[PDB]
Amino acid sequence: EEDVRILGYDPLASPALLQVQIPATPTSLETAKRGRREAIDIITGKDDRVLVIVGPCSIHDLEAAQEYALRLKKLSDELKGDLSIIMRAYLEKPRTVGWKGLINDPDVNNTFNINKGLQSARQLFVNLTNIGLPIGSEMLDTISPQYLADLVSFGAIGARTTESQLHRELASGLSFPVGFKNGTDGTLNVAVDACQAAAHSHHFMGVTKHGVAAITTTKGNEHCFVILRGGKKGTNYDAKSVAEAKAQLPAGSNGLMIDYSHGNSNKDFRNQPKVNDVVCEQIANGENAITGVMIESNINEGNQGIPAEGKAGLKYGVSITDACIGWETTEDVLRKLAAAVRQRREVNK
Amino acid sequence: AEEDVRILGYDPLASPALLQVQIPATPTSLETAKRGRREAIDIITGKDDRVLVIVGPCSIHDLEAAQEYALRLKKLSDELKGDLSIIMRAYLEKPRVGWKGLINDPDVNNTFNINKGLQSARQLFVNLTNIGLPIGSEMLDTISPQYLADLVSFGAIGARTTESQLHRELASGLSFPVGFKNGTDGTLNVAVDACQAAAHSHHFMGVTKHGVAAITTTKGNEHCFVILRGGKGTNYDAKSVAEAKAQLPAGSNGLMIDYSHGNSNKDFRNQPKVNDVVCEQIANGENAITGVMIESNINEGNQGIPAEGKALKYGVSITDACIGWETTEDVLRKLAAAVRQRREVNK
Ligand SMILES: [Mn+2]
Repeated sequence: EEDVRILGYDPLASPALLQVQIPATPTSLETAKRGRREAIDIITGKDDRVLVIVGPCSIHDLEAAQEYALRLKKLSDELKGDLSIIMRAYLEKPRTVGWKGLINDPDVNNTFNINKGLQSARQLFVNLTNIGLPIGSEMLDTISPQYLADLVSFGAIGARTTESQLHRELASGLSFPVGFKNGTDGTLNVAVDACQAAAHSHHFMGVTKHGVAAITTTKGNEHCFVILRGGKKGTNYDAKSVAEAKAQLPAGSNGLMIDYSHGNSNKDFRNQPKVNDVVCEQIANGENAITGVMIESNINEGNQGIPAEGKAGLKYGVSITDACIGWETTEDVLRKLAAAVRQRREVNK
Repeated sequence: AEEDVRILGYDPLASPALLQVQIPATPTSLETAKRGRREAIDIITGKDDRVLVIVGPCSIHDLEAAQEYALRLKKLSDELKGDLSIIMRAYLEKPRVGWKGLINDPDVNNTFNINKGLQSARQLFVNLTNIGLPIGSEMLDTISPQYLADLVSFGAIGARTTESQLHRELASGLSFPVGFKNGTDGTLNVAVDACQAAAHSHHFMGVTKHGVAAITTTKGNEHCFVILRGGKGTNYDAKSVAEAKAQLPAGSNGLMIDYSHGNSNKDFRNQPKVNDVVCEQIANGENAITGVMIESNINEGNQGIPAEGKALKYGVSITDACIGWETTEDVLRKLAAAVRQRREVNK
């Protein structure tokens, strides 16, 4: 007696199969490799620029996500001297009611279609990296990465998974930098331990490119950093917290990342520009522990819901999960930030 | 196309179906597992006035010592079966800088041999359930359960994974009761939300009995309860259980109290104390307290692995500290009485 709570198994196209059906262009693969290099240099102290993971809370519209990417691309060219921008192309959010994500519900209609979900996911990632814009995503499980890893330049383990052994081992084998968010209870200890663990070699059970379960063995990831995203103990994007933080980072730690939205906003997306100001000062005055910022942005501000009128009737450019600043304001943030960096170069010059 | 740069390689892995044939479950084993699930379900849902007790080593690393313990616990289980419903602990590992647990380093010599690990794991579970003693284990990943689910009567999601979506969906499809431990920061909200989620139906990617990745769909598990194990302070006191019962939504199952970890704050000798403070609330008529987790062994304390390998002191855990057998015999006879006395207060 088992599976009594298992309604059934549906066939799942393997990674290898998907990687052929939706191939990565030479440009796409190049953009991904570049992003990883830049990201690595910045978090390890080799580059004085600031790593910026900015983009929608979650993509549900490949059309709108492509428009946004173009804009963000044209900008990244201009502020490339001070900011290395990776676009947020998260494929969901850890809901509890609400949507499931571009992979669980690609059609936004409670009609699960994982296979089509993975196709959209992969297609999307290819479309974005194809125009020369690196992308970052959240590492949900130990399988999804196999279908998209080749195109990702940055990966972030959510706040509710940083303590999870399973996600630490997963990070210890990813081919890019992985950011661990601090505990949902404001503490920074668990994220420091995640980075410690991901640095080691692990032996876990995963699936191959051919959809088969196998004993995986990782090398260890040394490009794991901490992301500050607030918590119960209050937001932590300020100098005082940044210092408490630096104080906890062990020997050989990488540069800290500060997520403007989420716990560092207190259910008010209009606080991101505020945080930017505070963080931009620390930077403008020689703070070199602050290496990257995480921004939840979009084409139009705010959030919304999934109307009774199916997907066909959803305000365009507007998130359907966490709320975010709109384009206009995003470019501001990125210009004061671009300055905070250009400045910083002197404080240390 | 840069990939697998941090992947040293993939080793072949015997599938669940394969393992289930190489190490078959006796008719007795399968019966013991089904019984335990029934009893556990009745107790946490309020249909039975007994107390569910998940007691046993912090983690098994010796199948021979684990078998001796099971015999003792079995006999005791017989004497106090009128009050307690005993489910032996069969954890393969502890919250990871030391031994990686039976599945990973089965030979206890820093070598990774997962296939032999799974064989020991499964063989063990069979040996235990084979003498009529139900077992409970921690649900590590979304694969290991496939190799052992058929023999497990109870499952617990650790404190470091209760917030993990992946483990909530996993629980929503297990064939037995799953206990969620409260956050490591003493809060009880995350565990209440885990239970909420596991109750729903989920669509995740898992592996079949044939080692293949497939889109799994769960029914939802309604036998998910909360376990109080302390945190940043403890929480087995009446003031804490009272604040807990608050947080549980209508129709929630009886809480479970862990006498160890955060509730024994840096010492195993703190379990007997926690048993009084819990036995009391039971005799005084507290009905939310449906079960307890006890970390015991054949001999007190823990230890480590010497310059020498698995020969280690006998009957002693090599991870978290345990109480001895005798202490365990008292602790359980005492918890038994508190159960009878609670039987009156309600009458
Ligand atoms: Mn978000």
